[PDB]
Amino acid sequence: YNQDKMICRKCYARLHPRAVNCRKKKCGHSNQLRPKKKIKN
Amino acid sequence: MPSHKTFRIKQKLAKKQRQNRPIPYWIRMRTDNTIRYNAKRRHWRRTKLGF
Amino acid sequence: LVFIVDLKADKKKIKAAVKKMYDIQAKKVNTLIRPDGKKKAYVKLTPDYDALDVANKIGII
Amino acid sequence: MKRNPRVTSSRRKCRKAHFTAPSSVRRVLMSAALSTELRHKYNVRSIPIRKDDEVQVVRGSYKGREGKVVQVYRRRWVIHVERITREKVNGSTVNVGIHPSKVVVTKLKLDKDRKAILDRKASGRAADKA
Amino acid sequence: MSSGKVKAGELWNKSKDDLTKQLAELKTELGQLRIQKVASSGSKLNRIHDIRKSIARVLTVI
Amino acid sequence: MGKGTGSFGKRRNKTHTLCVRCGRRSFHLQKSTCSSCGYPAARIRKYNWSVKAIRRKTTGTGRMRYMRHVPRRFKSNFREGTEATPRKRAAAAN
RNA sequence: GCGCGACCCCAGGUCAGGCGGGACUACCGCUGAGUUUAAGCAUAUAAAUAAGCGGAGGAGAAGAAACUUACAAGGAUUCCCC
RNA sequence: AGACCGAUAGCGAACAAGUACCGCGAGGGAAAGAUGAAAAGGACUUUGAAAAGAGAGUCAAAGAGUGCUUGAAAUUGCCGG
RNA sequence: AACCCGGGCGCGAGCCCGGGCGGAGCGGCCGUCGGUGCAGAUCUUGGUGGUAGUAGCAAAUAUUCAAAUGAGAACUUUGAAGGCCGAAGAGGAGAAAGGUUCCAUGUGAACGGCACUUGCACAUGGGUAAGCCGAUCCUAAGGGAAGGGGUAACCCCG
RNA sequence: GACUCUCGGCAACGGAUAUCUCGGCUCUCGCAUCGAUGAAGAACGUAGCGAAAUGCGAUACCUGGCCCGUGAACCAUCGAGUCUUUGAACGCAAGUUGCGCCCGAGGCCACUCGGGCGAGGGCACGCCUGCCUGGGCGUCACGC
Repeated sequence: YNQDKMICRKCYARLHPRAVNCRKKKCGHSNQLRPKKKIKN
Repeated sequence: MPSHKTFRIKQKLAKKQRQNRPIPYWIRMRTDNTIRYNAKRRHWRRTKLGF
Repeated sequence: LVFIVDLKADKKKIKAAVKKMYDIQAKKVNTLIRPDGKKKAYVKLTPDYDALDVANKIGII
Repeated sequence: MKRNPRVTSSRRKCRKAHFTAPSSVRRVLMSAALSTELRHKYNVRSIPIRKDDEVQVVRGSYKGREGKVVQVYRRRWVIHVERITREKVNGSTVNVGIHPSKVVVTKLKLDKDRKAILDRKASGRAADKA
Repeated sequence: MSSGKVKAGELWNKSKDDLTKQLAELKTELGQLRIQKVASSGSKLNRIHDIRKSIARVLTVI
Repeated sequence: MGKGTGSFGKRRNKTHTLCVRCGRRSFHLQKSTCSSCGYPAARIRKYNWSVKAIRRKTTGTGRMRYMRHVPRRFKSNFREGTEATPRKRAAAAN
């Protein structure tokens, strides 16, 4: 799948394409996600 | 991902890992003959795993 | 309850096997190959018959 | 080398076969020479021993001692006799294994089936003698 | 009986019906020697060897 | 840039894995061939110009073989005779 | 100017019964090299080897004469000796 | 079975040997035996960073004390001329 | 017997004895066998000396003061002080690959190119839990299974 | 009055020498198959403590056929059984695993119509022999 996972800029914690938000510790709709740009070199 | 998954390599790797254990204090004692340096016992740093 | 099982297990046969031999309904079963070579199975049971007094007659820690 | 149509002579194989010995060959290693009274009742020069027998030490430092056989080991054919012990450095007392060749059987536990063999060997040895 | 068993000749002189109850009883008891492995007793040694044979004898004989 | 020192690190990727037929790391996975037994290949790889060590291995050596030999030594396939039961009995005569 | 049931050739299926495909160390049957030798080399030699391939048995394989022949006789066939 | 070899020899392999190990792989591939008649296989005590050491005990023998028969050479220390 | 040391004979190859050690096998004459004699071969294998207590353990300047614990502390652990890392000359999550290296407890012969109480060394135990993550199902260079036919055949096109 | 040369003593190191030999080498006799009724090759289990080894097989050093009468095994065991899984490997796939479909007696509930459990079996390697199935080829019977 071309979506890969979304990895949070604060915590750096990976949480889905279906989850709206991160939550690794209270990250808690911080919405500070960017997806895996979908594969390189 | 899994952490390369397939059961069929994964089990046999785990068997060699169980097989690489110390000899059991006893077999040194009843015993026939040997400085029982077991010997097919393999290491995380050195030489290299085979199948 | 936590059993070690055979390597040509599943979850349906164990959900049956446990049911026969210990008289309890089991709700889910979770299955692992182990570095043992053996299959480690966690068996979650009905609250109608609790793992504690299921266990006591074949005590386990 | 010398003679008979059979399996075996044979300095490589025989030294190997009897030192590590297979079973009836292990039963043969358990033979101790009879005492003279038994030697003329049961008509034989030697017999396999046993455990409710009684045995006199001829060879060793223990020589002259007599006692009941406690146990015998098949694997390394040796037997332990009661009171034939040496004391270990701690002082615990350990049996000293003895080869049967060293010992002579004074008394046997007769049995009935093993007795029947005794009854068989006596019949055999009458045909060499008379 | 209440004590463990068996001889080869005893199984042979039992019916198909008897020997399977005997096979039944044996797995159950074996199953006990598994929890009794946590105990680690020497009685569970001797017995876990000899029960293994009794199962093999019932399985062959049938 | 070049050879071995950098090229040993590049590497990560796999060709030779275990064969199912012989049990030896030699199966060339994306070229679907074993260079130790042939697999796929109908009959087992034997070459008789790979002489001494290799030939003996390919014969094999881990056999049961005793189990065949004992029949071969018997010849038959029958056994009756059940002697030694209280009377007793009929292995002695009279 | 014609359809139908039946005989007879081919084909597919089907379950049955029966055999075969891989193996054992060499022995045991086609294809088929070179180093080398000929102080070079090309016929020749190494060598119908090795090797590759296929397949058998406890042994194979070969066999009761359109044979030998150089006479005048022998009398299936291997092998040993020469 | 032997005018064979006898542990650098004989098989690569007397033992844990096609083992340990090398190579992506085809394939390659060692070194590896011996206390003692009997384990009697070193109690008890002192010491010590640890091992070990001291003293003593067993045996015909411990420079027979554990890859322990014998114990060359090449070499080291101490020491003697 | 072997070994070590010397004594005697023989030009001599070599023979012999005495002492110690060793602790079971060893000769001589004749007649034969032959894996039958080394200093060497960039000889092989093993061992061993000098080289030497020598080279290396040197460029991010990185620790310092107190203290814990310990038979033992420059390097284990606490605090303070001081820095260094910044698309990662040392942050987070992962693919392959490794293959149990993870956690805990107990050690310390070997390792760590040093110390070590420590450790990714040693030993023993323990941990990985999926209806909703991934495998899995699909199909892409192609590996192709399926005539016929070359090819003994392996094997190869379709 | 150093440190150093040569030889020796005492010891170590080292493992030659000598003997030993649970081994080969070689020669020779004997004997001689194992297979799709799963051999042979390998996997991983299998123990009280199990890493070796050989031995076995999801039944797991197997095993079938405590001392005065049925325990034990290269006693011989010219004796026979399990023989998981891969492996010719044969239902299909495959890095010694997995897979989805069909058929199923007999238990059950509805207890009328139906369902739903369950062992076990099956899912082109090739060829022959017996059975089905369809045209094609020359035709008889038959009405036109």
